[PDB]
Amino acid sequence: DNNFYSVEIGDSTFTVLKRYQNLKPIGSGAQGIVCAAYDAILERNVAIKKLSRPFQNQTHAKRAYRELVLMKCVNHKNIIGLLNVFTPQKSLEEFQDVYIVMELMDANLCQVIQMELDHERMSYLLYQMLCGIKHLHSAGIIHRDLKPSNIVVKSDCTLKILDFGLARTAGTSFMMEPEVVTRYYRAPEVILGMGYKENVDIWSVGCIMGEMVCHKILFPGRDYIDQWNKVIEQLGTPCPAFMKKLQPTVRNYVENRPKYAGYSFEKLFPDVLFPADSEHNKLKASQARDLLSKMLVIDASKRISVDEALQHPYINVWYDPSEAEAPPPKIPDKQLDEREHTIEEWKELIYKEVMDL
Amino acid sequence: PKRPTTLNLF
Repeated sequence: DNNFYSVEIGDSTFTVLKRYQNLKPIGSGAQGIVCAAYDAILERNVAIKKLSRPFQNQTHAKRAYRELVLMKCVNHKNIIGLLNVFTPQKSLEEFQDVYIVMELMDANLCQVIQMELDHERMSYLLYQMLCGIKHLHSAGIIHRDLKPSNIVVKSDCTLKILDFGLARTAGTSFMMEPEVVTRYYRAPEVILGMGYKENVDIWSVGCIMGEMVCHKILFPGRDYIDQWNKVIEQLGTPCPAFMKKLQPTVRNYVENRPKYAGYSFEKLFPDVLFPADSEHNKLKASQARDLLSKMLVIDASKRISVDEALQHPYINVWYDPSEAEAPPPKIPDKQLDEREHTIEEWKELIYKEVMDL
Repeated sequence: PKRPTTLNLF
């Protein structure tokens, strides 16, 4: 326009208010293209995310907007920092796309999953992680997509969550579109199209912590359906009570699978894979495993909770109300958007929600 | 039992 300017990013264009000078791509995602840059003003590198198809349709919107609001409305030492949100076009008419700006962390949790660690560090990172989750949760908001590529860290040993596109509240009914929530970390209730509650997020933190110990992915499916086969082979077939909770159709297939005993957590996770247990109590392989086996549980009903997790013998070693009990973020109630408003009506809420902030 | 301060990611 005159203060903005496009650059050559991937097979696409990038228009950012000049102050954001020095664009280096770093994130290719169904979420949007993301690259780091140096803010000439803030004088510190930042992260620019371009909303890949904001109004490509009814869903993109409901999420484009869902993130904006949630980036804004939520402040916590462990939830990514919102620094801005600008747009190039000038009129609602021309309103084409929106770029968000959030602080920039050093590396990824993938990067972490590629290095040994010690009880102290691993323990703490899972803490910080459970902290940012207690936050979203404490206000009825669910992330539903906690994979490593959505967790960022730093040389000072800190962690912050990311992408809130899928972030929403209460699954009044099965995730009709889990197609999005990444396979490897999909939760049973999501796989078997049930209905998700708060703790679904805790299942993810299960796979995630398991991946940090194994150094490889836990439930390596080869397709949306084979995913179940890896969950049962390790953890074992679900009791009948659970099977009575499945929709009449999923039930059959699920009960027609071979039966699986499953291995115990002292097998899936042998000591040798856990940090060098030192003489001390709080931080021990055994407790690391106990927490693990309380998240990696098919039945949500019987699955741990963030408050409980934040209170476990391996996490509670650095508890502090100022982080674990922190005040829930307050939404103006904008999430009224369950009501799928038309693309246009959508583009209304969007561009403007964009606007002012 | 203090919180870590460094995380060699490099």
